[PDB]
Amino acid sequence: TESDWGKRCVDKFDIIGIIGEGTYGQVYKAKDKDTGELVALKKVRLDNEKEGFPITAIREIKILRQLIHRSVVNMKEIVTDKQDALDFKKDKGAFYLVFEYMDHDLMGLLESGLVHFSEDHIKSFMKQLMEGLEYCHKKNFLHRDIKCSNILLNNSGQIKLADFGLARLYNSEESRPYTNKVITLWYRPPELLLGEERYTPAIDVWSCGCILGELFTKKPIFQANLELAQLELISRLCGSPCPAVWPDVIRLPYFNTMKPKKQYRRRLREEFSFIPSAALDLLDHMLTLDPSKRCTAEQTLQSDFLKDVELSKMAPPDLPHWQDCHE
Amino acid sequence: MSYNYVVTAQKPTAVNGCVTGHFTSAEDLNLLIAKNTRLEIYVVTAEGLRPVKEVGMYGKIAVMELFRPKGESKDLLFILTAKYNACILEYKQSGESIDIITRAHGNVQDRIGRPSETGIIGIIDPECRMIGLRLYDGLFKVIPLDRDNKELKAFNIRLEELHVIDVKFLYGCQAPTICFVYQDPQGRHVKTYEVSLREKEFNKGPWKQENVEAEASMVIAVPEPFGGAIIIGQESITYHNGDKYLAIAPPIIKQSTIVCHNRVDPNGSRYLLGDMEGRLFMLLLEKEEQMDGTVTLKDLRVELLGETSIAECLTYLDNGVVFVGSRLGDSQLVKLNVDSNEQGSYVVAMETFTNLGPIVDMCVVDLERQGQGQLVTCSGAFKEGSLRIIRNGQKLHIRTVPLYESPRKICYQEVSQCFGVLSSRIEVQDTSGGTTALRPSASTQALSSSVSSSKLFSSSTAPHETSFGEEVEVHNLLIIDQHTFEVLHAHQFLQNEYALSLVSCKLGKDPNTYFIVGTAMVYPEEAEPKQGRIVVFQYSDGKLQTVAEKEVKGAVYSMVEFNGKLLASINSTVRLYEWTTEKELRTECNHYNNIMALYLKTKGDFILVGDLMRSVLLLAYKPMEGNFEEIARDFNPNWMSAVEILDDDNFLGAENAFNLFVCQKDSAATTDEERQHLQEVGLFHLGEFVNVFCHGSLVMQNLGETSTPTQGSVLFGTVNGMIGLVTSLSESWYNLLLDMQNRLNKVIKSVGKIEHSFWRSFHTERKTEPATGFIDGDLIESFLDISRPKMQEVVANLQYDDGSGMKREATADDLIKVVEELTRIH
Amino acid sequence: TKPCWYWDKKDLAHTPSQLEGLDPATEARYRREGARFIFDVGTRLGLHYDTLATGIIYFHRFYMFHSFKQFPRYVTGACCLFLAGKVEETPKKCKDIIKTARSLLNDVQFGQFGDDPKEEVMVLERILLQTIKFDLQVEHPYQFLLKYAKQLKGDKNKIQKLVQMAWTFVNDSLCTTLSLQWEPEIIAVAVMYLAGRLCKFEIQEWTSKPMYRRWWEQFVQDVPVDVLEDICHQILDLYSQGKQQMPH
Ligand SMILES: CC[C@H](CO)Nc1nc(NCc2ccc(-c3ccccc3)cc2)c2ncn(C(C)C)c2n1
Repeated sequence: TESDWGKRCVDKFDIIGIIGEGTYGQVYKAKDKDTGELVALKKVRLDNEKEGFPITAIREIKILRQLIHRSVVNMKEIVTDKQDALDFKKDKGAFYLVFEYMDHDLMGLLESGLVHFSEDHIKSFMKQLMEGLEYCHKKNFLHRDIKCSNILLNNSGQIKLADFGLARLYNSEESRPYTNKVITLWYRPPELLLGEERYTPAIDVWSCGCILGELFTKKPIFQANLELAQLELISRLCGSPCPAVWPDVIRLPYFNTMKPKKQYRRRLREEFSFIPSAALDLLDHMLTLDPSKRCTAEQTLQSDFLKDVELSKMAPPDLPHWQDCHE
Repeated sequence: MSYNYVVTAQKPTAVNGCVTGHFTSAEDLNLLIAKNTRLEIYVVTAEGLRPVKEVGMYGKIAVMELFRPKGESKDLLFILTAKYNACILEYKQSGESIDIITRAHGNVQDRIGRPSETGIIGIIDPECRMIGLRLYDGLFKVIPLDRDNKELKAFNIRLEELHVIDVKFLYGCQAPTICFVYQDPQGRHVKTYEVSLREKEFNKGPWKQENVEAEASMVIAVPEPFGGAIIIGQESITYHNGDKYLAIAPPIIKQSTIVCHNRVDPNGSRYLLGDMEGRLFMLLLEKEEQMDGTVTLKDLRVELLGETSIAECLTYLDNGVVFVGSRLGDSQLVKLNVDSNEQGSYVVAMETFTNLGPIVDMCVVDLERQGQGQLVTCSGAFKEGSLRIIRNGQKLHIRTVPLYESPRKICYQEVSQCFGVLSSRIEVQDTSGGTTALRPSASTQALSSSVSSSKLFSSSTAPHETSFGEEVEVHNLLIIDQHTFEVLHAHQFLQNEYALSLVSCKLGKDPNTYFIVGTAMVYPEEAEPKQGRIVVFQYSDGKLQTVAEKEVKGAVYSMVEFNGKLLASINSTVRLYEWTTEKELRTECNHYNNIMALYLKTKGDFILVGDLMRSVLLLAYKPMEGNFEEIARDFNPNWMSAVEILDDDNFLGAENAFNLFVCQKDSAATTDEERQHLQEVGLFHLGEFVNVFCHGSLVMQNLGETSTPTQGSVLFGTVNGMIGLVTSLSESWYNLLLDMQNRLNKVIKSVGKIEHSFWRSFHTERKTEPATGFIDGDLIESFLDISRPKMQEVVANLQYDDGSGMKREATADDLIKVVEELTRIH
Repeated sequence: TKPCWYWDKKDLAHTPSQLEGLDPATEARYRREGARFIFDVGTRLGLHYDTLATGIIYFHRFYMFHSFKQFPRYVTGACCLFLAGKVEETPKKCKDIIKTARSLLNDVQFGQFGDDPKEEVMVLERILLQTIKFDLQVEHPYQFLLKYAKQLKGDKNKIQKLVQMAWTFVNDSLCTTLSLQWEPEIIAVAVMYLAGRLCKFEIQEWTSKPMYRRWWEQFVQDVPVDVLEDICHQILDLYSQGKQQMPH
């Protein structure tokens, strides 16, 4: 049946080529020989055999067979290398996680400078991204690695969230200790920079706000190399962590250790004055320092900016594919 | 890691801006001409220009303006670079010693902002109270020009109008006032605001907004006798001042877009206007004085003067002599006469300044069997299109072959003693239903001619409607004699067929040498071409014969000969064709993992593929199997402009951001994943747009030249005419030259106090990285021009390593020898 | 889409183990021993109750597809616990599971791990994953015992006694093939039902429908008493066979 994963062979796919270096293996583009469908294959190597099958991949399998949303990436099956099978011990072939192929990734589209986002385009992008995050958050999962590289876009204008390798379940009642260095510094929440080991789903909201601003500037908002420098850059724009705006900031491991140069005022509305009013309010609420005062995903979907966006009009982003060749 | 060296063989030749003023002395009339990264200072004489000084800046010159604040005897110069380095400069001369003073400087970049569509705009107040900068959508930056602002500190005023087309400071206003055309969903409008340094905000401007032409392009601030502003569009010119409103819409200007303006008469009575078909107009302001004693603008008139080069900038100088600064063709001095000549023209050319123009392609060929090498370039555009033959002999000798249409690709075919050149010319839909060319050109003045009769796409049934007056491109293959550069033949391709790629080669067991062209069927409706041809021609006995055609489902962006097979890239696909004994192309194998395979290069059985957004890929032919294999890909996202193979392991690429990079196979080889990773080992901000990489050199390499430390030779052509050279170094030589750069940067004084390390840092809107693996040869070659005290300072404590001596002290005369050798590679 | 992980009791007469000549009593014994091994090993390592149960469910499912004569049970158990730890985010290093398994197993039993215990376990992970068809997410009776008990209102102490007694019945049912016969929701109800009979409690009084005598129908739709009674019978059988008695 369709459900007996792990037995079908990778012979069933014509490999087209390598599209990226993953975490637990390389990622290939391939075409199904039977249906002609295009797929992405994440290769999982258990030959490391220090901890066997990678937990990163286990998370992605465990979670993505539960999550069904148009804005969440779909795992179609798990297939295997041709096994000599003289003995199960001799077998060292790898496993492949079969996903739907997506035309582009957001980082590629922005880094190549080949995309222009209108307001109406940003609405479609953000409505889908927040709706998918809402589905995950309402199902009590945290992504914990939201970056432009992990938001995939096909030319239909459909957005899908993708790298669930760092995803874990969140218990609101019983707080659990997690890993504090979870998101890439550019998209990391301020709470985790100050060492919050018991973090909330608000970490993902922060990342998406960073993307919201970036789509309006085409440059990442907070680009730094070290955790302190980011806190300064965030503080310069969002305001310095003070107990006035973040009453429990005093309870964070590195609050006294890590301080911005000054006590900064919030200038988000000034430095982002070129953003539409409806969007600026979304950014100010999403990039709120205190995770407990930071808006939820649902609250973003019930905003003047995204509430009345209709996803029937997907409004794909503008990609030049001719006259880009010659100026 | 990899070590490479990059030098300039020909400096940028395109004029990017020109101003006139009193910069060198309060007495002389100066002409300041800006080429990319280069500033040229001239003094106006009765015969022409007297050059006085040229400086380089560590930045692309984006804004250039002269101002004279109260208290200064002479004009000061403001320059802003494309990386947002701002400075105020002064000319100072002590007898024979000429130097440029940096009076104020700083970087005005904002942490947050969206770069505007119409680019950086910089303007200065008529009272020189402030400098206005339009860098980002929705923001206006003010650098107030107070004596104390030596760091050029500035503040931003929120600007409600996000999409600004153009802005100028107006004359005759009680406060500093800006006039700007902007675009919102309701069309384009002209609006005015007053700028308050005291309040650091806008106040309501003097005259109300008016709705203007949908394609309103340029704003002119008219001098105080009239006051107000003139707005130039595609069809109309309008003057707005207070309640006064005029509009002239003469049919002559609708024919070609007007791109430049300049004031002839300081009272504002007369202006020059230029258009993209090269026409030069006079815009006349007709005065009417009232009995009150006030003078009002009565009417506007436009008069055609003649023809110049397609000009980016105009400057009137004086005595009827105008400077035509070109980016697409040669620049000029032209004289405007009061009386027309017998042809009806008031314009007569005086001098012609060479511009290698846009270099769309080029090849190196030893025409005279002199073992030297000559560079034949596809240069210029539209009526300025030309071939340029460049040889060394101390200056470069450049011959110009006018084509009067756009050259696209060039390739040399020795067997036929001629060149093949792809070209396109503009025709316009005319009342016959066909099209008519605006002027004769190479593809119409060929000795013999032919037209494709291919039936491949003739089925059609796809409607493409035509409106009178619309432009079309008509593409041709030109056969051009290598000694006379006469156009021997011209082959016109199908209607709406673009010629994109050209090779000259033998295939298979076929002894004939063919010209092969790859094309694309371009319809306005299509996002990406879905039809195309590979055409095999034979040039024989003065006629071009069509040997074979292969239909493809896309655009043949790039082709290259591959061990007797034809390697072609069709959209995402990279294909290898064999040439059968039946003289037809047969597909052997394909590689599909691309977004758009724009560029191809080969070495042996290895192929380097340049993609629109996915950087460069190393593909390989496996002859035992008859297919392709992916050796390694650069996973850093980059928008490629050109690529080249340096050696079996190092690969050179050019970015659309004016950056260079070198990739190398990791070659660790522990795991397959590392091998499939091309590591970016070289990063370098060139500052030019590279269209073509080409292996070769123009230096006389006949037996007897002393061995150079540099190994290899890649020449490259750019949009601004700049020609450069990339070569490799040994680890020892790099470290020496790199250590010497760091010493030279401490010693050499930069114009605008721009840090050299900043200038060459890899730069996109999203990233900035320090340069690596690249020696700025132009810096190294400046050691020979610095004063002796500075030379010994540079060589102090300089220890050579990894050589005959592990530690070797360096003297200045030793480096004078090394740098002089490094100047002999070009 | 998703696989079916439930069989009918009658089907257990045809496991690979049975068809290789193992009798029903022996396979049942092997299942108890393997499960209790998993339980004991993970408890020594401090593992959450869900992690123990997940391993046990993997283990029970595994021997619906393979024979106990070809896959030594304690190796399989150790492998299942190792994977369960990664699935449930309570990871343990394989060397630590082996160390604990050696502490708890005698010399004969630890013979199953062969000359290289860690290798025998790590190698099996591939077969385990393919066997359980990469369906890693598992629900257990515990979460439903609590979800349903929370909706009971009445004597705090009588309900807590019901929960603890039922919880013990859940732990005990992991030694049986009930995990393979009935969804966890049904197990949770069955154990509540059993505890109610044993403690002489009438659970309907604690529900929002106190005159709805089939109190479980508002928690689990379509469950006949036939099922709950069958489950109760199977749980108490473990107590009667052993020397142990009902907790009460
Ligand atoms: C977090 C997942 C990362 C992000 O990059 N990878 C990723 N990207 C995709 N497409 C975008 C794309 C990238 C490169 C190319 C490309 C094309 C030609 C040459 C080289 C690269 C094409 C598409 C994917 N669709 C499906 N999945 C599954 C495996 C999650 C993808 N994973």
